[PDB]
Amino acid sequence: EVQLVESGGGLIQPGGSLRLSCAASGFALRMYDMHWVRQTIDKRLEWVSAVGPSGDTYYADSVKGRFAVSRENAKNSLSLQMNSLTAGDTAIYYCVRSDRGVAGLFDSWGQGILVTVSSASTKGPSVFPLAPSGGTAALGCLVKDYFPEPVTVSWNSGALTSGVHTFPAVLQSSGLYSLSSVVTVPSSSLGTQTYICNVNHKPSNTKVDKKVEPK
Amino acid sequence: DIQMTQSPSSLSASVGDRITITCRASQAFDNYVAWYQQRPGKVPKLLISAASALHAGVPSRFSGSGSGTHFTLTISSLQPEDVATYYCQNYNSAPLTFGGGTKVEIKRTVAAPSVFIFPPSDEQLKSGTASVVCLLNNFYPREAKVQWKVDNALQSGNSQESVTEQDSKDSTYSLSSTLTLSKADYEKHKVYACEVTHQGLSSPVTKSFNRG
Repeated sequence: EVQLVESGGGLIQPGGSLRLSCAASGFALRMYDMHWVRQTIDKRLEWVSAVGPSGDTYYADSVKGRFAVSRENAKNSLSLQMNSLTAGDTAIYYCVRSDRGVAGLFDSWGQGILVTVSSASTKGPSVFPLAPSGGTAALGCLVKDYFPEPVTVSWNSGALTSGVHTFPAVLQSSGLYSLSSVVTVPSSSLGTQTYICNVNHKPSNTKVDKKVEPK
Repeated sequence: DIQMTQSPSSLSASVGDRITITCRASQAFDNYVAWYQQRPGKVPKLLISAASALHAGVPSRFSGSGSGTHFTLTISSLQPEDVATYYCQNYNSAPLTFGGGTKVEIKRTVAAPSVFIFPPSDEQLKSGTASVVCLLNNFYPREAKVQWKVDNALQSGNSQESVTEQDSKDSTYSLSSTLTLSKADYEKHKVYACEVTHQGLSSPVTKSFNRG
């Protein structure tokens, strides 16, 4: 069926350039208007741009003059040239198919790709234990000062899932992200059962496995 | 069609209840209103178009009505899989804009949080910083007051909170509050305390430690 697959995102400097690409399958690009829609940090949805099969292009006022959208019908692919970027362009960008016959009706959405615009360099996280101290005990890992998103956190390489809570990242005033991951366990398992949080930060090629010991 | 606004920003209801989301338009546009559903961590999906036309795979408990500038989305038997953010959008008009979204949550019985506090690790102290973490686990409703006290002094501007999405099993939330100080500042004080006020707590719960 309809699959839209975005590529070409990542982290870029303000004033910089990125090219998003979208490979479409399950339908012919020629028959549909294709759009770009983004979800910014406030989780608001925002229409960005559109292109018709003949190559006619349209832009939201917030990106007009800075972005360039194009398509190649024969390759069933679409692209978004993003230039003169600002931190406000930071968002998840979706390649989207509009319903044929209707303008702006977004019936098929891609998987979305993260674009971050900042002057901050990539940076791996420091990973610190949140050490447990009566039936139920809590323990965790603090994953601090990394950039950009995302990180993945697992416990015991995915073997431990129950009672795990991984918090959404928060942006610190330093402009770097931080989050914690915690798990609830029987306090009687402390000292005998091993707990390790596995942290992977692909953008910085940082991989940390931290053992969290009691006290 | 120039501006879409939704009400409310968030709403709660029990499984089986009926809810109504409202989308206000600043100007009319021949009732070309679409509704999208975005489940947590997932991609938006088109639910309804032409204000009232249900799309593929959406249950008949979903309905939309309204005209002119007043538009509404109704779920007649709220289910856990309906927990999501719903967006209205004007289409077949310009500019294409979305409402700010309405977050739908399942309402359950009140549940007090279990509270845990974590001192900074020795490893972090070596780096020159100290984070103190206060964890509120498995509570409902989401609203909670978390206040940091350091040697009985109310703390402001040096903590951040983060809240999980509603748990798919028990419909509860968990919350972290993280107090960040310099190493020197951390070693300057003794008693660190997270005080938690919540609907399920008759009196506030304070979790504390002494540095050392």
